[PDB]
Amino acid sequence: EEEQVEKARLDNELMRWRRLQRAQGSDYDHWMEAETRRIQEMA
Amino acid sequence: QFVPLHLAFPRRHPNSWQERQFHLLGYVKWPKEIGFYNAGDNFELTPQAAYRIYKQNCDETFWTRLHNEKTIIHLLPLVEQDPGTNMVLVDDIFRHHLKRFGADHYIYNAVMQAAAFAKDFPRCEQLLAEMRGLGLEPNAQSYVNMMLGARLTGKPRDQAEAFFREGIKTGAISAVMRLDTEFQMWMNQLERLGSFKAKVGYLSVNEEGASPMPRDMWALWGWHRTEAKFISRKQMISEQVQNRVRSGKELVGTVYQKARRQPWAKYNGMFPYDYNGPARRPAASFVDAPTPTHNAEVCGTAY
Amino acid sequence: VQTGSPTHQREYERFHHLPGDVRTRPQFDFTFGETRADRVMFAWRKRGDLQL
Amino acid sequence: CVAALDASLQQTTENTQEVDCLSTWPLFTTIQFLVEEGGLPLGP
Amino acid sequence: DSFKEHYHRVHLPRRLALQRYARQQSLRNAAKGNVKAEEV
Amino acid sequence: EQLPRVAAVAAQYITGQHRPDFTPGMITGDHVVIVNIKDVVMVGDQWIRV
Amino acid sequence: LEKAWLYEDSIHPHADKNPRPLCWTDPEVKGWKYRDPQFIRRWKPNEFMH
Amino acid sequence: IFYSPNVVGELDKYKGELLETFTPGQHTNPVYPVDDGYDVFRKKDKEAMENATTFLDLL
Amino acid sequence: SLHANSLADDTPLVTTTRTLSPNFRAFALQDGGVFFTHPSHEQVMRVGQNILAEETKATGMTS
Amino acid sequence: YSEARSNYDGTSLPAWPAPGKKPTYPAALSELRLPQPRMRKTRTEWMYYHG
Amino acid sequence: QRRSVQGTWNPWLWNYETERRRTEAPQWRRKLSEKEWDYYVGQYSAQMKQEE
Amino acid sequence: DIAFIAPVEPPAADTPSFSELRQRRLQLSLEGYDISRFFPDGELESPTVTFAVQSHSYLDPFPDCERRYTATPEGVGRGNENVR
Amino acid sequence: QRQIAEYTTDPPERIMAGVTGEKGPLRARVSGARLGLQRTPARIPWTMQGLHR
Amino acid sequence: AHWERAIVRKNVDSAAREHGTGWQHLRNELGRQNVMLLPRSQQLLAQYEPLAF
Repeated sequence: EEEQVEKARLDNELMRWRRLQRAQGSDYDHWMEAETRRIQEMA
Repeated sequence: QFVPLHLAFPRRHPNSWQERQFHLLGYVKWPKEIGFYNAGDNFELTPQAAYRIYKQNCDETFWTRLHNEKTIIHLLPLVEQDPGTNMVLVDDIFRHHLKRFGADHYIYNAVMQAAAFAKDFPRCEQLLAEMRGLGLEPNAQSYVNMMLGARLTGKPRDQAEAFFREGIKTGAISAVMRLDTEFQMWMNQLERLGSFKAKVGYLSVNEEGASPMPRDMWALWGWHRTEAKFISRKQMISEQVQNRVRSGKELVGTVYQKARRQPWAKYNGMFPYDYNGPARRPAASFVDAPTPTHNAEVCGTAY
Repeated sequence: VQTGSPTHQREYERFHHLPGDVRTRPQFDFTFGETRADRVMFAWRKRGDLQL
Repeated sequence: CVAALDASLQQTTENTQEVDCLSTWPLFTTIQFLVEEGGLPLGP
Repeated sequence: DSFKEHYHRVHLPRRLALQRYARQQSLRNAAKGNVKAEEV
Repeated sequence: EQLPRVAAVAAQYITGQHRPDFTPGMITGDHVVIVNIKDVVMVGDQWIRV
Repeated sequence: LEKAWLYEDSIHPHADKNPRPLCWTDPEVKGWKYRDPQFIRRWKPNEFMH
Repeated sequence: IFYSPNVVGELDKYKGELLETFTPGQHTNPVYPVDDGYDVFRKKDKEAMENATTFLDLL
Repeated sequence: SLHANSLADDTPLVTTTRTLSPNFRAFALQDGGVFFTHPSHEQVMRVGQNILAEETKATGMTS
Repeated sequence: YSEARSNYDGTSLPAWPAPGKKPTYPAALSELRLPQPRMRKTRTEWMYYHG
Repeated sequence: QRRSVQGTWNPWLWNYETERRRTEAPQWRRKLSEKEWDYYVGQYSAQMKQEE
Repeated sequence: DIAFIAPVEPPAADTPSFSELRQRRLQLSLEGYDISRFFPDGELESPTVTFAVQSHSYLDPFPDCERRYTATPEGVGRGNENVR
Repeated sequence: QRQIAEYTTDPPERIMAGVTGEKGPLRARVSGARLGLQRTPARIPWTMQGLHR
Repeated sequence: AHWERAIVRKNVDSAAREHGTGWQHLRNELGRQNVMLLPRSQQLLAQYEPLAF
């Protein structure tokens, strides 16, 4: 039970970490970088 | 720490946003004769409207045994109030069920409960015998219908104990305590339930919300704000398709999923609609509706 | 310009007549809690190598 | 057809006489063959 | 007269009146001939 | 009802502006009793940012 | 300002003055243009004749 | 001050049509209360204020 | 207001309908004016008093 | 007494239609050669229209 | 000198006069006729058929 | 005799929610016929849709090959996108 | 009667007829009938809102 | 003149709001119907001839 609770807590931490990195990497330079990379991928 | 991330109180939505979101989700304000939102803000369909939609959609390809069961369920209180005329409607439903789907535990248990409310214990016995003859073994629902009919008609404690012991022997009802305590528990449950006329049971409470639109559209049923009691029709259809595609994961509740469900790490940020109000969408107009001929008359209660 | 109290007119709305980034909501709000040493109340998004 | 027969039986029972009426015996024989040899549930 | 000072100066008699109205409900019981203290 | 809207609606009846014989000198008005102020609602993020 | 009677909860001692439930409409209510709903047209015998 | 008008006839308010007859008893335009029930947040006034018919002045 | 009703030339902008609106009768004049017939001040005040009494007869007349 | 005068000769169009017939109404939208935007006549335009 | 022939405005003149509607609106608590029953049940069944 | 018919839906189905439903189902549809040109509302698969007439006219043959020779929808359904 | 039951009943329904979950009956059995989607409680948690390919 | 006309306009607007309309619609419809009543006369009627207003 403790291992399951700890694993769920780690998964929630990973979720919130991805959410916070979506804003950390949102610095206009890296954001434009990812945007033009996605544009070249779809094109 | 003292600065709150989320806030449940005070509220974050005025009165106009209630109507805006109600019209945005895709719901329609039906008249009271069709249905309304009860005290628990749950949508409730009038038995008359249930029988009407039954008569109109009994021939379509999407009708189902479960739909007939729900129609009998909606008719149950009217059957309890007037067992003379509403039993005719129940019998018509059973006739159509035999025409389309045939013998089924669902329809048989539904008509057994209908007879139990209508105070027809000979009819309940006949239905049980018909199930046994057709080969549909009596289920736990059938034995509980037996017990309810016994308690309602006035059959004695030993008469109900006979059916409970028969259910135990058959195995449809699983008991984890002594038989006496199990029967006591079932009888206390049925006594707290009561009937639509016995002034003690829950069914005696006829108070209703009587509101065409729920009071709080952002009411939560679970834990987080994303588990809203009222959602859009696209998301509702998503839930409906998930209930059938992933019916296996519903069987087990594991502590992993339990601790994952905690929304302490879920994002709670103000979307643009949290500032601009719910997006304005047109409501379903009813210009094609005929003029109300009895607009001056007052509509009565459901049951 | 100042045409109201901070309850209604924010401090970053004084330069609302000037064109550019001031016509948007600032990201950082240092006006609450402890006051800064240099008395900075708002800071906009870091555009490239410049920040307001 | 059996629903029509049930409606007719209800009509003829809603009115000694109900036993000696000549109409009750053909319907009786029909439903007797239906439930004895046929196996109608008779529930509805 | 500051904002808070004026607010309290105009609201304190109203607060006392509200407390009096609250105790009027308690006095309702002793008025009917059944003096009963408040239960918590 | 939102705080600024309810405040404006209350003040329009407090100051007596809704009366056709309203005179700036004569301060006459109506007594407005505001109820359920604890359940007043402002749109999101305002309770924290204002 | 002294003519406003604020009350946190719903209870209030001003029951003798009999306050009328003031009704007010906010200036926000506005119906944005929506798509004209399509419905069947009801004809006429004289129209079909001529 | 004296006034002596030349009336043409009874005129309808809610409809621009000029009535050809005049009846001093019947209301030229019946007016009904506003209470639908569809609106849950409709600010309810007092019952007698919402439901209060009027007299007939011409009679 | 509403744009579809505002653009209409037959529907004026002001839309007020009250209890005494049917009592207010309209007639046409030859010069183009409108002659209105309304209840008197005593009659309007009497109607108001009757409404007040009909409202207060249930809960008793307070101070 | 009084003078009801709109033009030089005191004549005007029939202001009241026939009993039962539909009345005529002026133009509410401003005299604009473009259909958009639809704008209600202001009071000064109403004065200019009435003369 | 000021004077009124019809009467001086007083706060209790148009106080009890409330708003109304042009014509009769369909109530929510009303006895539905057979035609209305058929119409509304048909609309409900149609939207349910599309959802299904 | 020419009749301009068009697909119509009940008002309970003409809500924008079902409109978005149909648009999504058509953009996800795998059928060959072009959705943008053929049946952009889905009047062949929807059960509640009914083909109703909106305008009525007649065409008379010319005296050379065998009194109006041109037909155009009028009144209800004039210049609409669904009258197809 | 038996032949009509076997001819109308499908493998999924005849499999899920006798199944019961931990919260009660199966959600599929409970929501198999929907007299308008406004009557559906929508009892799916936020961890199960997602749907795989 | 600005303050005086603002006062008279506010009084007329309050008198119209007590009936159910506003200064905007009242003024526009007066201009339309070609009544030609100055705000001073509108205020005088609102204060001393409520039936006429």
